[PDB]
Parts: sequence; structure tokens; C-alpha cells
Amino acid sequence: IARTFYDGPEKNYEKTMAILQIEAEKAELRLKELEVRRLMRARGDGPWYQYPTIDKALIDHSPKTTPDN
Amino acid sequence: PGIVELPTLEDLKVQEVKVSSSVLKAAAHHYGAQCDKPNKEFMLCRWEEKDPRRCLE
Ligand SMILES: CCCCCCCCCCCCCCCCC[C@@H](O)O[C@H](CO[C@H](O)CCCCCCCCCCCCCCC)COP(=O)(O)OCC[N+](C)(C)C
Repeated sequence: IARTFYDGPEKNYEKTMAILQIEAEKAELRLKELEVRRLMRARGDGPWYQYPTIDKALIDHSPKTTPDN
Repeated sequence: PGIVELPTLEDLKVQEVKVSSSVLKAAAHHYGAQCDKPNKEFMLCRWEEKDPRRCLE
């Protein structure tokens, strides 16, 4: 029965080790992402949460019919 | 926020041009021909400085 239907314990053991590593990495990545989102939303210095401002390319820098703009 | 500096009333004195608008309009073309140099200097000063206090002379 053991020869025909199953494997040794080392296979399940090391598959479990691989599964555990994947899951623990995913967990720490999730926590880190939550912290990064908190900081990027509070500070606005990150690539995320960039709210539009006015394009400076719309300003007209030509003499404006009076000297003081 | 800081004090605004202003010229004294002495530095704002000048010999005025006390002729009316009809006289000025009758002379305007020759006046623009003859007095072009200081007028253009003043307008360039005025439009580069953006401050009337910097173009009194
Ligand atoms: C000797 C007599 C006295 C003792 C009798 C012993 C009793 C044993 C017989 C009972 C059958 C066991 C039930 C089957 C459960 C096993 C299912 C599965 O685990 O088996 C797969 C293997 O497949 C097997 O073939 C299971 C198929 C059994 C299907 C039973 C169907 C019987 C129906 C009877 C119909 C008869 C004719 C009908 C006429 C109308 C495993 O997949 P595998 O990917 O390898 O895993 C890797 C393991 N390696 C490395 C060892 C290869």
C-alpha cells in the first residue's frame, strides 16, 4: 500500500516548508504594504495618492498691456 | 510681514508737463519721433522691473 499509493515523509515535509515560506513572505508583504500606503497618503511624497495641481504650462509669460502684470 | 518702502515726497518732484490733452495729441507724432530714446528706456525699465519705485530716474 505504501509503495503503490503514497510517498515518503520527506516530500510532504519539504512541501510544507515551501508552503510556509510563501505564506509568511506574503504576510509580511501585506503588512509592509499597509504601512507604505499609510505613509504615502499622509505625506504625499510617494508616487501614490498624487492629486492633480494646475499645469504651469498654461501660464502666459508675455507683456500684459500694463507693466506690473 | 514687513514694511513697505516708499520714496519721500522730495524724490517724487519734477518739472511737470502742464499742457492739456489736445496739445499733447497735436504734438504726439513728432514727440514720439524725437523723444523715442528716453521713452523706450523708461518703458523697458518699467516692464522689466514691475515696480514703479525702481524707475523714477
Ligand atoms: C491481496 C488481497 C488481500 C488484501 C487486499 C488489499 C485492498 C486494497 C484494494 C482497495 C483499493 C484502494 C482504494 C483506492 C484509493 C487510492 C486513490 C489514489 O490515492 O491512488 C492513486 C493511484 O491510482 C490508483 O490506481 C488508484 C485507482 C483505484 C481505483 C479503484 C476502482 C475499483 C472499481 C472496481 C471495478 C471492477 C470491474 C467492474 C465490473 C462491472 C495515487 O495517485 P498517484 O499520482 O499515483 O500518487 C503518487 C504515489 N506514487 C508515487 C506511488 C505513484
